[PDB]
Amino acid sequence: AQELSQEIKAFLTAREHARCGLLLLRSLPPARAAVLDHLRGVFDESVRAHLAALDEPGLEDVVQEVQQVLSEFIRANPKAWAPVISAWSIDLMGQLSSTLNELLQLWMGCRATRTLMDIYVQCLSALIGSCPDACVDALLDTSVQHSPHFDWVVAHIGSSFPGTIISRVLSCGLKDFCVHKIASVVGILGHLASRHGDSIRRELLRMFHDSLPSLQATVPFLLQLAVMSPALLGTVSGELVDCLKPPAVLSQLQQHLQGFPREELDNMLNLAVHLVSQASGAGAYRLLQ
Amino acid sequence: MSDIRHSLLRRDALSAAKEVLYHLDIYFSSQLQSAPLPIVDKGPVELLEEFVFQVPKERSAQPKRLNSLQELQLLEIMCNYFQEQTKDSVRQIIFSSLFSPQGNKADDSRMSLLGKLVSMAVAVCRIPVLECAASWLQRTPVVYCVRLAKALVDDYCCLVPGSIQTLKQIFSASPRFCCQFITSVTALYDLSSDDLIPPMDLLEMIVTWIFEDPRLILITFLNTPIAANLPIGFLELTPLVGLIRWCVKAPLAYKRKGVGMDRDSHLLYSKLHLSVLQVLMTLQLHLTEKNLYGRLGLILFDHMVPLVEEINRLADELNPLNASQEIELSLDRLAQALQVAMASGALLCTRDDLRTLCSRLPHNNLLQLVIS
Repeated sequence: AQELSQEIKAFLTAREHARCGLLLLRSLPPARAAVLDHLRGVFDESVRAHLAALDEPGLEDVVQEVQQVLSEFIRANPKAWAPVISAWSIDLMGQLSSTLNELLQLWMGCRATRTLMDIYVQCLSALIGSCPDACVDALLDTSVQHSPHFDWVVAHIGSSFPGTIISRVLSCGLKDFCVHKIASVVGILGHLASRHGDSIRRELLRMFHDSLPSLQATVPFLLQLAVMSPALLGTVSGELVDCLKPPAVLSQLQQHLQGFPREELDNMLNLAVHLVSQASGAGAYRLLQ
Repeated sequence: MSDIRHSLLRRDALSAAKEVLYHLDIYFSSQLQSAPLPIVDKGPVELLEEFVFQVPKERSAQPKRLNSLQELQLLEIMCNYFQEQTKDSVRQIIFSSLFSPQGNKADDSRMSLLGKLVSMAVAVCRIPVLECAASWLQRTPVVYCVRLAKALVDDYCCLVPGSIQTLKQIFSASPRFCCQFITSVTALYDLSSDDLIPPMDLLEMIVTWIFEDPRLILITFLNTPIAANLPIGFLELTPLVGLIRWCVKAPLAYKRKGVGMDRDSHLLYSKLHLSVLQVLMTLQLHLTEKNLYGRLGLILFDHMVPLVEEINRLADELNPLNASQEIELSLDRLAQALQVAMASGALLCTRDDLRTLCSRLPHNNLLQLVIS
């Protein structure tokens, strides 16, 4: 009891202070957040200690030790540790980003940022099998306030895990489109296009079919996405003709379009004109036929 | 009271809370020196809400919020004050004024603070804080006692692996707090759902606590003047009902829900049932010594009716799943508990009452023998 009290007092009143915080994390539950908050001060300085080093050293061991402690804590009980640590880490990445390939290379160059993405990766990989939403939401939610300085974590995660990140990104983009960030969505989708065009095309096609206030705006949202990002319309024009080919699909498209006023139908027509004008890579002859 | 609020509005949140605690100390000491029964005025409650729990009284005023670090400073200062407070009456009254429910939006925050403070009391072994928490649990409605028990179980059973040992070391420090914590835990984990099975480490530590000193559960009953009418909506005087519910509903709940861990749970529940039966037999002497034999029943029939209904519902649900052995074990445990309680006078009821109550239960030889 007395030693724990002395540890608490010494912690509350950098390497030694952080080790005191880690011991309290391992021993005294109620102080966790405070230690976590202190750990935030450990990380931010490091990034500065990195950034100034780019402009022109004993805390990297602290970051490594915190990483081992967090990894052990997740491996002991992922269901109880992964959400909290993931949310705290995502808040960390958001704040140090506020305070795509070039930015990715710049930020994975820092040891602290790499460790942050690593603990997020292990937390989600622990929570993919049961319930990754608490992680993904913690990502997606944070992505609201830190765009466009945030996007590259989302890009890295989608590169590592496309099947859920792509769908969630499309859903949140559609939500924003209905409400009103869409530029950030375009940027990340273009970034992951070069390696996951198949999955992006598949998800876009499934959303398009499922649509056939959120469900009415899917087609205009898709057209706006294609007009913003050449990569996606290049990825999808390979099977756009096969997608519009069946008569039932075209009839459903007409029926859905009948619900908008003529000003909106004119805009929908004009969007297709820009796509078929500045989009086709190889299916232009088949499309025009 | 208006002058102090203006001065505290100019200070930082931690210093404001510390000055609030110091002024409460002075005010309650003066009131107890002047009167034997102090009256908790609205002033201290509003002051605690505004400056300790940080509930803004003015809509347009930005609330100064303690960070987790400053809140840990507050917890440390609060624990130090409780340890340094010599007079027990002032300590208990200030604990009540700090943590008595008020029915407002602040209570939740208060709960969190209490749900943390008691946790800190477990870590550094502050006996006065544990005694005050036990008294609060005794004098608080069950809805907040369950919340505090859930918070403590989360900190010491599900979050840190191996920290439960510390809570176990509480047994030799504050037995009253241990009994109240067991009562609140039994009120919390009723085994009605798969998420309400008590934690395995918590179950083991409870079983060890009861087996080491069976009288622990009766400590409150042995140290409280028993009124003619127990208040409705509060924790029971003795958690014997919770232990009966646990022991009888464990087989059905586990069947509804790892083979070795299930065997360990079965052995632990059998040990707990034996300990509870022994407590029931020993209860007769304590009841006779207090001139309460045949007059006060620590186990209520109105509390056994929902238990029997739940047993019948669980048996009906689990019958297609070939759960005959679990149903038989549950019925045997219930019959043993009923027989021992009736023999020791813990349950005040007639045999016709048991005939009416257990008529809907599946046939059991031991249950029929007890009934007849």
